Amino acid sequence: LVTTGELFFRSGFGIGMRKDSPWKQNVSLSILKSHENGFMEDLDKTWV
Amino acid sequence: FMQPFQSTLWLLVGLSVHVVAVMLYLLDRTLSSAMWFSWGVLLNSGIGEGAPRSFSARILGMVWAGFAMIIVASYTANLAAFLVLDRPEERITGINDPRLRNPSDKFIYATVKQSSVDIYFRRQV
Amino acid sequence: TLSSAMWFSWGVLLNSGIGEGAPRSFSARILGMVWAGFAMIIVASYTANLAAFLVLDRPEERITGINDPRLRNPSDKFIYATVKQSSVDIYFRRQVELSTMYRHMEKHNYESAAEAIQAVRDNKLHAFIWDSAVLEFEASQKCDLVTTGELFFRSGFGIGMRKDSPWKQNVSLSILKSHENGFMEDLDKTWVRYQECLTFENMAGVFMLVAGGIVAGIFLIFIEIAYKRHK
Amino acid sequence: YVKPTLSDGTCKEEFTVNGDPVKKVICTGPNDTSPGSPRHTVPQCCYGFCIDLLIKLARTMNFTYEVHLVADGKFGTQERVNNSNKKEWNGMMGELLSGQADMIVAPLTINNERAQYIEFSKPFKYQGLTILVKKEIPRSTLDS
Amino acid sequence: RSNGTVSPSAFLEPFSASVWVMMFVMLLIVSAIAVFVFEYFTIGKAIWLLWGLVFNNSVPVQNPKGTTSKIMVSVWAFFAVIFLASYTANLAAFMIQEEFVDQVTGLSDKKFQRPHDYSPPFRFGTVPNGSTERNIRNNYPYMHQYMTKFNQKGVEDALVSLKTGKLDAFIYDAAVLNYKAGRDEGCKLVTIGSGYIFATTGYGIALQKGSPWKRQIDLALLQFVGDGEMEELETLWLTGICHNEKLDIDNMAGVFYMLAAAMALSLITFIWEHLF
Amino acid sequence: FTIGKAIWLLWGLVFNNSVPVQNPKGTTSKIMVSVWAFFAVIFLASYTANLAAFMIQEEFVDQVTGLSDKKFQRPHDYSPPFRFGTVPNGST
Amino acid sequence: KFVKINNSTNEGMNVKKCCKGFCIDILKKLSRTVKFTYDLYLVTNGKHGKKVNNVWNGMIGEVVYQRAVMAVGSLTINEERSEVVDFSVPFVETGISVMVS
Repeated sequence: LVTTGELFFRSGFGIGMRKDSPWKQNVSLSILKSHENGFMEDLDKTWV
Repeated sequence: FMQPFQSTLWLLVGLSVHVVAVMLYLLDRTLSSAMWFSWGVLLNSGIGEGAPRSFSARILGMVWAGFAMIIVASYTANLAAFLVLDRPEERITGINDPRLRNPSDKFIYATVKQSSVDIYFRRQV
Repeated sequence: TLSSAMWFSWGVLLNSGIGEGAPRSFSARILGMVWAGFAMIIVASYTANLAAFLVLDRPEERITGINDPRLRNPSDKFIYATVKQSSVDIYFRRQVELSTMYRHMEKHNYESAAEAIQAVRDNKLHAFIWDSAVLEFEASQKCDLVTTGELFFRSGFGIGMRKDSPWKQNVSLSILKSHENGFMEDLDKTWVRYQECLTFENMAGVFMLVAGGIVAGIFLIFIEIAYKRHK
Repeated sequence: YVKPTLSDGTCKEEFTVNGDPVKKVICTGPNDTSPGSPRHTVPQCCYGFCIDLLIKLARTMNFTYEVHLVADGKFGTQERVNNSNKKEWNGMMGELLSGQADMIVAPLTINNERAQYIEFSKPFKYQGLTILVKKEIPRSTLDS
Repeated sequence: RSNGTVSPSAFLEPFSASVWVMMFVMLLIVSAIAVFVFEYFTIGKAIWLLWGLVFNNSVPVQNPKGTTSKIMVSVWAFFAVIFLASYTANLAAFMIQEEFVDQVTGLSDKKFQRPHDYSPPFRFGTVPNGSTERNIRNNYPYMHQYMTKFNQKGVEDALVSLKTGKLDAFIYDAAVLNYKAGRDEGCKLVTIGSGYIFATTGYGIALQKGSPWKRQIDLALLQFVGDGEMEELETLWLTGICHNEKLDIDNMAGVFYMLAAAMALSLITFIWEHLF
Repeated sequence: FTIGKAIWLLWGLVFNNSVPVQNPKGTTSKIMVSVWAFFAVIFLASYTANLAAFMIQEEFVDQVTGLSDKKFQRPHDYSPPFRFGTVPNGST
Repeated sequence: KFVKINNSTNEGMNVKKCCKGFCIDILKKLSRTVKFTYDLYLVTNGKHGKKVNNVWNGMIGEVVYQRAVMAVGSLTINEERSEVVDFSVPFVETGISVMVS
């Protein structure tokens, strides 16, 4: 199979939780920190 | 094989070549040897066994060789054109392609009955 | 037979079929056949390259429409035209993006209609914006230019009057009737409908070399005769 | 089409392939053409698409024409007058808002700003813009 | 058109002109020079060998033999190779291009003036109670008197019947015709003219006679035209599917006829030679 | 000599007929020579068409991919000193 | 922009320059939709933002010390930036890329 054509409606994934929850700011900050310290790159390399 | 233009075209061309050779040999007044030589010349076999009688036959043979070279050039041009025309089926270009924007009966697609594509398509009027 | 062998080897690559060289060594014959095959492949590749160059010869990328990115972005390589700063310049002023683009032709607008085409024919400018009828007639009559692009700001011509004059209704009705009568098409056919409009150089840049070689053949034969007579 | 008149002032002797003489009229435009000279306004010869249309219109209607070419040259635009704080119509449109006026016939264009002051008729042509550039010289001739 | 329009154009080449005569005389001069060099009865053999080397290298002849003659033969072979390569490139370029001509290219055509005495009778496709019907009847009645035979109910039915082959030509408005042809099934339909319109008149909004809205509506519509909104509207709502996007048996009939004529001429020449 | 003549004739018919010899004798030999010549001509025409169509392709070379490289990771040595330009006081 | 000359002549008045671009279009759209009015003004105190001696300077500083409300422009999300101010959802993509001759 092939995947021709350009792409539209670009908006990435995310982890959801209810409007009130004590984990919100910590979760977002942890994702950013792991991202940039070089973690999502390695996981992308080794899984997809 | 020699399919792309017409098989009947090659059959007619061969019949015309044989008829031209037959009239040429009638004009001489080694017919089999001459026919083999002509076949080799048109196939570039280079037998070289032809024995023309008159200069008119020589001129006719030169004209026939030129016509055969022209036919070979046309056949090679057709082959090159077909090679250039590779990938007959084009590629759909995103959502802006009119042939996919306009629904038809030969194209069918669908994503998921409960997803985000559903929301994106329903909200965008 | 060394000279004959050299001539035969030279003529093999050109389908001469001289057959003046029969080397004694079998390996020499095998190498000659391999070289002939290599030469055939090389000449076939050259013909393919020439055909591809002829087919893909298209270095022209003239601006198509106003929305073309090259035409959208001003550059000092060449300038635009505006033709006396009337009719069209109002349209360019109205649009904000066209207002920004108008900085290029604001200081360089001409003052007439034929001066711009004369300057274009002087190769001091390759650009023009004007009514489609005039440009099309100029291209047809003067078989030197071509018009490329898509029509935009389509708005017909018209007979002008003043405020509210007592002749408007009859004039407009007469124009519509003349349209529906077939008279207008006949007139447009009789005024602007017919204005006049294996390369030769391919057989000229190679026939000159053939003529030069034919001329030099006599000199070469004389030189060979002199060399033979001297020894 | 504008052409200099005959030396006797009777510009004539023209015909078409179909054996039809070309209808002609005489204008009184700027003989010197270029500005700065002492305008002569000598009679000249004018003929073309609009002239034929005007002839047909005059024959169908009942009036007489005294065609005179424009003096300035510009098609016509609104512009602020120099050393003032107002604005006015220049160019060929200027003669419309004065005594000359009459029934201006020319390759005009239907525009909002133009139509806000004068009133047009149904168009007798349809056109676009069609950007024009000089033709490219074909250097691919297999010379080398 | 029932089948695709393909034009082999077996004679559209720039040959058979002063260039061809110049090439022929240059060829004859080169052959004569080669004959003289070889001599420095074989003229015919040398001419045949040179003609073959131009066309096909399977022509045996022993007329030219030498060193300067070898150089001339090599130069001629290189020239012939260049010429055939250029001809193949020109054929490729021609295959790139296309040549399509109009079917009728005329509304006041001979076909639409007396089609009874021209081929099997033609077809007139209109609709009743329209604007085209009134104008066509008022211009020249005879086409209308003929046209009463075929007048469909609408547009879809007429197009379907035409695709079935019952009709040959359908005369109607311009904008709907362009939209229908552009968005057709397989782009197998096209207008007879290359986008040729006959009686150009635009659409309009039919306000009441002397209604107190004409000025505002006209000015607003002209303003809409000026600001380019109509261009975007036409792009969104009015665009077809294709529009601008886009050695056989019957290809070699002319060259075959020419070859037959040349063979007959050669036979006549041989008969004349035998007479003398 | 017959084997060598046949081999030379086969090679010529594959490549170019400029090497004639009196190798084939009989109608069957002529027929097979013609068949071989036709096959070679068709193959050469197909090869020329493929070579002509090959020109519509043009690849690219990217070599390294990212900041993980010997030139990037190793600061010094190599042989020509490198350059690592980046505007300071930002995020990068 | 707070225009300043050189040396002690840096005492200058608020000159009026008009600015436009990609982010300004976003700002205008947000003003039209959310219905708020703004007082756009350029910053001349630093750069995109860097912490020196436990002090923030440039855009981020202007938001940290309650001297502004938004900081529209070419800001980039980060870890330490997001511990003192609250960002919106990203509307462009961006990384750390390499350009060579």
